[PDB]
Amino acid sequence: TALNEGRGDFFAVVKSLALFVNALHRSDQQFVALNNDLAQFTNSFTNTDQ
Amino acid sequence: VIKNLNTVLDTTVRHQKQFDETLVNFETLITGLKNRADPIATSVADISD
Amino acid sequence: QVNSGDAIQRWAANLNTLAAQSAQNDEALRSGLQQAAPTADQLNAVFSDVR
Amino acid sequence: NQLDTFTDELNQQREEITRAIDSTNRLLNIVSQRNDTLDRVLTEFPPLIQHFAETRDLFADAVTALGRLSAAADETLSGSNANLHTNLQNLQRPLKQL
Amino acid sequence: STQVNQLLVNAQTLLAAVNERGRSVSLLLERVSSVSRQVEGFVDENPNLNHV
Amino acid sequence: PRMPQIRRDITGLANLGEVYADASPDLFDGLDNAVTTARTLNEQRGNLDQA
Repeated sequence: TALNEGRGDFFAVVKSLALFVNALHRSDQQFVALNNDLAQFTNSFTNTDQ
Repeated sequence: VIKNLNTVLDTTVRHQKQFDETLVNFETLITGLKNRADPIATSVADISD
Repeated sequence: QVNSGDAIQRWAANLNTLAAQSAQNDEALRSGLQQAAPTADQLNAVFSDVR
Repeated sequence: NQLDTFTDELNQQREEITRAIDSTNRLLNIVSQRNDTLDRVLTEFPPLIQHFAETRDLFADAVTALGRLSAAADETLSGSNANLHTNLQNLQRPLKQL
Repeated sequence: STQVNQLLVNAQTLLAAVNERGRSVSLLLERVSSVSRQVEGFVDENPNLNHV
Repeated sequence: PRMPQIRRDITGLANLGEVYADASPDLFDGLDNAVTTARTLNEQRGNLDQA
């Protein structure tokens, strides 16, 4: 009963996450490249303590 | 898990309009910078040199 | 996201370090912006004089 | 039959499920105890990002102009870094005598 | 979601282009601090420059 | 038919949760100090534009 009272909300979550994932799934290597580039960029300004 | 996710989610909902605006603004900023990334990087390198 | 976990940990630590350094020099940042507003105008005036 | 299949498959992943539960518990505990910082970020960053998106073209022009200055400045300074030093070191004696 | 995807991919492209010149980018802060110190020292140690 | 994918998703979710739990404290300290410097940048937007 608790799940059924939130059934509309849960399936709205499902239908929204479906679009989110279907739009963000093809770029997995792009995301790995982005994280590596971000680490490289933020390492450029932290080679010393100050 | 339920308690802390409730806390985080209500905090996000409280600023929901700003949270929706910032994604679009960030996308526009990043696209505008990417359209000229090569001059940007060249100029930063020249500044350092 | 999991494959880049070491990268995201590294840039998180680097962002923490950079943010801490910037926050500990807040007043210096404010004075830098305040004095940086007209000094470029002065330099432009000098150069345009000798252009 | 299909319910038997599905329930067996889930039981084969119950350890992964509990590990994910513990991991999500720890991560959400950390975020909940930093909720104040989360609220501060959500209050203060969207206006800044909106402003930056408004002035992205101006920032690009500023960086490109500084780069245009600094490229020529660097080429001129590197093309005469040591010739200037040698010229000064030579001319120091005639300056003293004059 | 489409905005998020384009944001992430363009951020990757921009960061890659920026850190291609990593040797200069990493030394940017050190060089700017060094030139600041050098200009300050040059002005400080020649107080008679205006008279000349 | 899509149960290996479900196993992959659960395993990846656990790994990503552990990665984020490890990397969160540095990110949140950096976000605190970035909030401080973001407040500073917000209070002087006209100075930055003039600069």
